[PDB]
Amino acid sequence: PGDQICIGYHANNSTEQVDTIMEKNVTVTHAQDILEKTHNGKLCDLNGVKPLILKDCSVAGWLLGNPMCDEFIRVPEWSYIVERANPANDLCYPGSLNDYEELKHLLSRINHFEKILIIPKSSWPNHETSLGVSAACPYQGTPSFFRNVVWLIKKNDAYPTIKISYNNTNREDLLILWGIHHSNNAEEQTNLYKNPTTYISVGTSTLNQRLVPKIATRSQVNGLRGRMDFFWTILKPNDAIHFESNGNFIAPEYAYKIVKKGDSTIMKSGVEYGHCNTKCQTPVGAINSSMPFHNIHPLTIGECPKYVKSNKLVLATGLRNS
Amino acid sequence: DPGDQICIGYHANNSTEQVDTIMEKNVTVTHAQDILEKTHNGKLCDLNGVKPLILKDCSVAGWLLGNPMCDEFIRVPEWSYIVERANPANDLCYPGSLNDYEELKHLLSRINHFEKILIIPKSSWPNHETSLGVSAACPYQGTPSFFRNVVWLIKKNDAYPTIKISYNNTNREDLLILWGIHHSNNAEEQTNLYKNPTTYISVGTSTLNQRLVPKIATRSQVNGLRGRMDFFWTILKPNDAIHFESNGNFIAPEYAYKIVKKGDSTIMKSGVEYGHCNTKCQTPVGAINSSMPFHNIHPLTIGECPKYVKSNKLVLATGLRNSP
Amino acid sequence: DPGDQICIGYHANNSTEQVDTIMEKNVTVTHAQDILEKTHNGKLCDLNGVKPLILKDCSVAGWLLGNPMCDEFIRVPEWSYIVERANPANDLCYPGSLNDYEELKHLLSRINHFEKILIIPKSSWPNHETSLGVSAACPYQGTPSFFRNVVWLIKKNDAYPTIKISYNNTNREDLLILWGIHHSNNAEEQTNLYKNPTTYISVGTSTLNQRLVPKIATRSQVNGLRGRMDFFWTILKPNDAIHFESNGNFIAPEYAYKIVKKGDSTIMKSGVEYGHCNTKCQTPVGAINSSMPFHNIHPLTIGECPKYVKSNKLVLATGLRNS
Amino acid sequence: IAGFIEGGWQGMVDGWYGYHHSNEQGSGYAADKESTQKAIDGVTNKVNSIIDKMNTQFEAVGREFNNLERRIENLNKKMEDGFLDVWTYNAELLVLMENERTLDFHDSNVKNLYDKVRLQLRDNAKELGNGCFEFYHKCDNECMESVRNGTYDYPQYSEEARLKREEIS
Amino acid sequence: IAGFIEGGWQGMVDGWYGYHHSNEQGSGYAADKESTQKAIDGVTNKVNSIIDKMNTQFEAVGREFNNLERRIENLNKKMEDGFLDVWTYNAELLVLMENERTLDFHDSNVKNLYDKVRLQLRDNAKELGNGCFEFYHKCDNECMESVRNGTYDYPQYSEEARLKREEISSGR
Amino acid sequence: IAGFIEGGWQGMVDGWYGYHHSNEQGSGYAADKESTQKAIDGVTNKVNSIIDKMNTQFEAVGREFNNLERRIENLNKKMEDGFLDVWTYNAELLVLMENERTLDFHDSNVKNLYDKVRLQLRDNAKELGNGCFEFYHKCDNECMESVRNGTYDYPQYSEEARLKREEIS
Ligand SMILES: CC(=O)N[C@H]1[C@H](O[C@@H]2[C@@H](O)[C@H](O)O[C@H](CO)[C@@H]2O)O[C@H](CO)[C@@H](O)[C@@H]1O[C@@H]1O[C@H](CO)[C@H](O)[C@H](O[C@]2(C(=O)O)C[C@H](O)[C@@H](NC(C)=O)[C@H]([C@H](O)[C@H](O)CO)O2)[C@H]1O
Ligand SMILES: *[C@@H]1O[C@H](CO)[C@@H](O[C@@H]2O[C@H](CO)[C@@H](O[C@@H]3O[C@H](CO)[C@@H](O)[C@H](O)[C@@H]3O)[C@H](O)[C@H]2NC(C)=O)[C@H](O)[C@H]1NC(C)=O
Ligand SMILES: *[C@@H]1O[C@H](CO)[C@@H](O[C@@H]2O[C@H](CO)[C@@H](O[C@@H]3O[C@H](CO)[C@@H](O)[C@H](O)[C@@H]3O)[C@H](O)[C@H]2NC(C)=O)[C@H](O)[C@H]1NC(C)=O
Ligand SMILES: *[C@@H]1O[C@H](CO)[C@@H](O[C@@H]2O[C@H](CO)[C@@H](O[C@@H]3O[C@H](CO)[C@@H](O)[C@H](O)[C@@H]3O)[C@H](O)[C@H]2NC(C)=O)[C@H](O)[C@H]1NC(C)=O
Ligand SMILES: *[C@@H]1O[C@H](CO)[C@@H](O[C@@H]2O[C@H](CO)[C@@H](O)[C@H](O)[C@H]2NC(C)=O)[C@H](O)[C@H]1NC(C)=O
Ligand SMILES: *[C@@H]1O[C@H](CO)[C@@H](O)[C@H](O)[C@H]1NC(C)=O
Ligand SMILES: *[C@@H]1O[C@H](CO)[C@@H](O)[C@H](O)[C@H]1NC(C)=O
Ligand SMILES: *[C@@H]1O[C@H](CO)[C@@H](O)[C@H](O)[C@H]1NC(C)=O
Ligand SMILES: *[C@@H]1O[C@H](CO)[C@@H](O)[C@H](O)[C@H]1NC(C)=O
Ligand SMILES: *[C@@H]1O[C@H](CO)[C@@H](O)[C@H](O)[C@H]1NC(C)=O
Ligand SMILES: *[C@@H]1O[C@H](CO)[C@@H](O)[C@H](O)[C@H]1NC(C)=O
Repeated sequence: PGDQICIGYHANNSTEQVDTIMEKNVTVTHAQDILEKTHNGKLCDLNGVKPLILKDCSVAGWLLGNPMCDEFIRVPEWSYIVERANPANDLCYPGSLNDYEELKHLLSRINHFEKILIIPKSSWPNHETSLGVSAACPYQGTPSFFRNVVWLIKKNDAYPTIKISYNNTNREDLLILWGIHHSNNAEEQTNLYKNPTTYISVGTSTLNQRLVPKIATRSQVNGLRGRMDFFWTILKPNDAIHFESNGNFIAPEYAYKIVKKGDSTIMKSGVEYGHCNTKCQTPVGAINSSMPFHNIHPLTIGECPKYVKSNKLVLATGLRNS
Repeated sequence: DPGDQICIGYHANNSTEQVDTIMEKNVTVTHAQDILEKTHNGKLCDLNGVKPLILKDCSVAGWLLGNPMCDEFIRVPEWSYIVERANPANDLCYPGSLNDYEELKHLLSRINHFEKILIIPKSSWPNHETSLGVSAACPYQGTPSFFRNVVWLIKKNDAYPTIKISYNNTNREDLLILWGIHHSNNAEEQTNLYKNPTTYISVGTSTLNQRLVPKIATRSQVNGLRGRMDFFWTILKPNDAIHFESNGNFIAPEYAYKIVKKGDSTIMKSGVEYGHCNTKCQTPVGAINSSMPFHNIHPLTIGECPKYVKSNKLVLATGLRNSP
Repeated sequence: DPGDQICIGYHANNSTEQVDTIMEKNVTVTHAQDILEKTHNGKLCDLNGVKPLILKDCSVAGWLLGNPMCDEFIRVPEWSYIVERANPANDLCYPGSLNDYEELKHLLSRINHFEKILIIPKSSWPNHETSLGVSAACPYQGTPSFFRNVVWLIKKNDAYPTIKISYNNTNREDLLILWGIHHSNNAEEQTNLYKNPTTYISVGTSTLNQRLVPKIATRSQVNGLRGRMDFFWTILKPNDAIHFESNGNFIAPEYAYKIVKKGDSTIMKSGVEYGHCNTKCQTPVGAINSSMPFHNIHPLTIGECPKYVKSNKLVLATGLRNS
Repeated sequence: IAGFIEGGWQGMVDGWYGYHHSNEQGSGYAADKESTQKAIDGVTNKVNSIIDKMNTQFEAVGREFNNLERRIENLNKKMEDGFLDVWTYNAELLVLMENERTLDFHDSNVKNLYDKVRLQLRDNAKELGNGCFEFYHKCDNECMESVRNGTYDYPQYSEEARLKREEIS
Repeated sequence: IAGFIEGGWQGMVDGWYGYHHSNEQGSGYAADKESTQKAIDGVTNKVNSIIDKMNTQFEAVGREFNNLERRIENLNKKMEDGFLDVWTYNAELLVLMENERTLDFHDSNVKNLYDKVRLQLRDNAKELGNGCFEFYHKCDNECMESVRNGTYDYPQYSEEARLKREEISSGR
Repeated sequence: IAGFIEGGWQGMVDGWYGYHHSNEQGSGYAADKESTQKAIDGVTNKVNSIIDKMNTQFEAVGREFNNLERRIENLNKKMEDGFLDVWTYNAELLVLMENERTLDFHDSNVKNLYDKVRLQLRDNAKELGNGCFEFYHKCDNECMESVRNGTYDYPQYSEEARLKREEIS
């Protein structure tokens, strides 16, 4: 015989395998993975903005000014916040910070951040401004206190009633923090503030707060049975905050100019910063956003692929191979 | 003489309608059907036959407490959802707050029966002034006034005797009752209005045990007043009694609301006008049909609605491939 | 006419099973397989080998505080989920509340180890009356009684000396501790019980700073009593101490619960009987098998369950067309 | 006059699939009622199934959280955006995949109709390659209907075709 | 006995696809083992994939929100109903699509068996249009087996087939 | 492919589908550029569509609930796990389904290519049963192109092919 013509198709040396609905491990000439499976192992900028990385400080210890915290604010803007596992510098004096979780959520992404002085220590001429010191807040083994806030004490066995106001003339929102000290017993209350029964009144256009100390026996924390409960408010421009107290007042000294344009979350990770940029950040490292799926980590920040519980998503694009 | 022939062919017409496939984009077909809802009538309609409650210039808190600057009708005994504006003009003429406001707004979003009734008439206070509880921050027709559903009790003959009153919900339905406390500015204003320097309000039901004390302090001026009035509410179940006790700063209830609730809804922020229509799916920009399984109009829907998608077109090819 | 023939054909049988396709409805096939779970055993079973805690007609609050209408010999040291009933008949017998109730119920939904222990015996109050705190609101055998796990202290010899007591958690596990405050009706009742017109309760641990004051006001009768009792709780971590100070209206702790938690669960509201069975997915109407990927039984499941769908049948054609 | 190999017939407007006879008595079009109606009932089920299987219930979507409830508001955002991504992705791919099936479903029907006629005629006609058969014998309008309605009698013309098959050079 | 175009065979009780022959030694059925077993493997894998690829974890579903947490309860309601609609729609459509795929899968296998036979026989046999071939020659049981496997010898029977093909077409 | 071609041409490297010929002038491979380009364009669209149609927006996922918000945290956990299961199940099954269709798509193209050649040649060539045709006449390289181009001139060789048929059987 002779003069034949035949119909055939392409084959190559490819060993790539894909899975189908009816058959398993079908070798094909070409394939394509649609699953992101790798991370670079560093924290990067998120859409061109560096994160705020508190090395050994919590948000509360950083905001209130723990004397051990190195509160570098060289970054006036951040896209998210990185906290480590066990921040040594937390609220050194035992107590709490009201609405802490909502406060951390608010500070997660901040467009503009500047610490300013709103009430200097000169504003308290009839109270002691330098004895507000405790061993639970050491500086160099020496008793100290939070730097952004002032613990006022009686002078000349007297604590005259405080009535001060501050008006926001800064054209930006102001984050103001203050606190109340809960003393341990009656004698300690008079040894510090000379007034057995005391109060704190805080008033803004939206805030009407009254605080009274709770004298009670408590367990020692950081060597002290006393407690300090801290509070915060966002002072809008042209609005004023009014303070009135006759004891147990942890008066503000520094505040923070705040401009917030968007929301983020706090990321807990021990990885290092790496001077990179990404659209999707994970606690173990940044990932690319091109693929539609990934399996790296569920705690992502950014525009990310859908997280799936899969180790392989390979699309067959070539012919069957044998 | 020519050979006879029989042929096999298919339909073609002059249709330009196009669909997409997984492997071919921009394919012309003879007929196709859309499954995406993309239109809205641009009106506010009834939802399942029930007209919404539309607050024009008043917020829910002002509407409930009876803000004198809120032009009221109280014609609606039932509604399916509440339409508010983003920034209601009249909310609280005297500055203050309504406790658990968001939960209360959720409670009132859909009401089966609503009727204002008088539970404590002003005759019930023979030893307290009932006509002086009036403010310039709540004007009515150029005259100072106050919230119309509560009474601001004032001392009489330089005396404010202790109030010990009780009301039993002898109606067949739940009762929404509101009351408040007035926060003074200084000691002088405290004794001018009430003559009692240290005051309290005790409120008690079978489920509620509340004690309020005024916070007399210096505050910023809001609506021309440095004082505040914080309001509270409770739902008095039938045959239960609410107990009030106060020696000053008491904003007593006068009118309560007979309320029956079956379903639940939410509050819609929209400025679009009512259109005397009916629908099963309402959006802040207008009502949409629910025939198709998908829509792209708005995410803030109320009713039985298609699934919201971020797509501009979902056409199913029903006819054959065409070459016009 | 017909010669030698060879034919091509396929299997048919007597099956009447029907499946549906995207283009045809009610297609008869030779074999089919349903992937929808539709059957339950109508019993409350163990969840992954752990018995549930079934409170017969009591609630978590009444069970914890020791309502005398609740079995106090309930000895389930470990459970995977708690079964309350729709409306338990034995809540707090004396009217009042339990603070942070819902979070407490979630915390106790699954417990690895649970043991009641005596921390403050009734002999720890030599200058107060410990056996006079009974009420008709909390009857037992018809006559007045009180919550078994807490003590209602009363004045002794027309005197209520100030209480200053602390308990240090010397155990190796967390302690669930409950206490309460009594809101009296009027000044005369306040003096009859506690002799002190102005009273307070202060509770202090490493993380707890509480000060409670009675709200003396007129209230309507609930369970025949116009007073109220508000109960609070804390988790006392090991080697931490709790400090109490009060001069009246104090419902003191007597028994606490050693507690070990290693996972979360939920409270199921059901009246179905226990069945001495086991399952990986429990529903309020019964246990279901978790092999199939879908089920249509009940949405309030606990465990590893198939996805809940609103469907009657999901049957796959695994054979050929029948005719 | 073309067949399926070339393309569609604008002339045939009474069905999806059909014939076009051309004998000495004239020309015309015919439509296969059975395969058109069977295919019509098919895509109609597919359209209805895509639409009717959707389950809808009453829902109220609003923003009901205050300024100190941003974490809970963020949970609502993630939930709503998550269902937006699921529905958008599935709806578009479902349309793409089912449109491909619907068009392929039409190609199979056309080929099956051609193969049905091919089996009926056998060697009594000639395959022209454009989707048409040219008869080796005289096929009148009644002869055309026998092809269309499945009652073509091959032995009636078997000898007439074989003489024309053999003598054609 | 007709073939696949008409319907299935109740006599085929040993496989999914197969053959039916009829010669002077009698009739009988014979199933194609290879295409039946491979089809069974494919359907088995498809059913197992639909079931095994579902991921399930421990979930405790309850109602732990009081009368002043109705907004959060509504959020839980919206989530649960949303997941219900997603699974219900996907499960119904997936079954409908895969059922159509399975039935079309059976049709292709039958046609492939038919086309393998038609290639071997060429003009030695005539297609009846019902799924059967009538031999233009005598095909005994050994000849029938040669068609069932791929060893049919066309030139052996061509002379006999040609003689009988012309008689039928001439009308004899 | 369809029980027809053993398949696999390592020699063919310039296309997915095409031909191999052998005559007096020699032998060689030739890819069918038309079918290959349509398949390549079609498959490329499928991969892009599976990727492009996914909508992704900015989200921040963290653990922002304290020890007395466990009911809220469990609500978030149920939401995350629900979306994890929806995407994992849908992605796994979509890949399995589309991989099946893509491989069936390749088989459909080769079968149609074989049918187009068979439709042209008819009785001028003999089907060998393995995807090859054996010509009954002399087909030079110009003739081979016409088959590949789909424009084979059947009347040109019909008379010569018929003579060669009867000179065999
Ligand atoms: C002043 C002092 O250190 N007292 C010390 C006491 O010391 C006596 C000593 O005076 C006497 O002469 O001889 C005794 C021989 O045993 C004995 O050494 O010993 C007791 C017993 O342990 C100590 O508790 C006590 O130490 C002070 O105790 C305070 C409570 O009673 C409190 O804990 C003090 O710590 C500080 C702190 O560092 O935080 C001290 C700070 O100056 C003070 N700051 C201010 C602004 O007042 C601070 C404050 O009191 C509390 O934080 C309020 O809650 O407490 C601790 O030194
Ligand atoms: C808190 O500080 C802010 C920031 O300065 C104050 O807002 C400003 O207040 C002044 C008067 O206190 C307003 O006066 C304006 O002055 C000019 C010059 O005469 C005139 O053109 C205007 O008509 C006006 O009177 C000024 O508008 C205002 N600025 C803004 C942006 O509101 C605020 O008053 C301070 N609060 C208190 C209680 O003092
Ligand atoms: C608010 O008012 C209602 C209605 O007046 C009060 O409920 C009523 O209470 C009385 C006395 O407790 C009940 O009378 C009793 O009824 C039964 C028959 O059911 C009978 O066995 C007794 O001898 C006795 O007469 C009356 O039925 C009951 N009515 C209703 C409708 O409940 C209620 O107590 C008041 N609330 C408060 C807090 O005071
Ligand atoms: C593929 O089909 C062919 C065609 O039937 C099979 O070959 C044939 O098998 C039969 C049955 O065994 C053989 O007939 C027997 O031969 C012996 C030897 O004379 C005799 O003892 C028996 O009475 C009977 O006639 C037949 O010769 C044989 N033909 C051949 C080999 O050309 C073949 O076995 C089938 N292959 C498979 C793998 O099933
Ligand atoms: C509760 O009691 C334990 C055990 O007695 C106390 O822990 C001991 O504390 C002392 C100092 O007071 C240390 O020297 C011991 O090493 C500790 N022992 C153990 C086993 O931890 C604990 O401080 C007490 N808690 C209080 C007083 O709040
Ligand atoms: C597919 O191949 C991989 C390794 O190449 C192997 O682990 C897996 O078991 C294979 N699948 C099957 C179904 O045999
Ligand atoms: C992301 O993409 C880059 C290039 O765009 C590549 O080098 C890297 O391996 C990818 N994966 C990561 C960073 O996990
Ligand atoms: C065809 O697809 C292209 C892709 O670029 C698009 O621009 C165009 O609008 C589509 N055709 C029509 C008629 O819209
Ligand atoms: C709903 O359907 C009506 C009646 O067919 C139509 O007029 C209207 O445009 C559709 N769309 C709406 C109301 O969005
Ligand atoms: C669960 O499956 C077992 C077999 O594994 C069966 O015996 C039992 O009846 C099933 N129970 C239910 C409730 O479906
Ligand atoms: C089928 O066509 C033939 C030939 O024209 C005709 O005799 C016969 O009546 C037709 N049958 C039907 C049912 O139309």
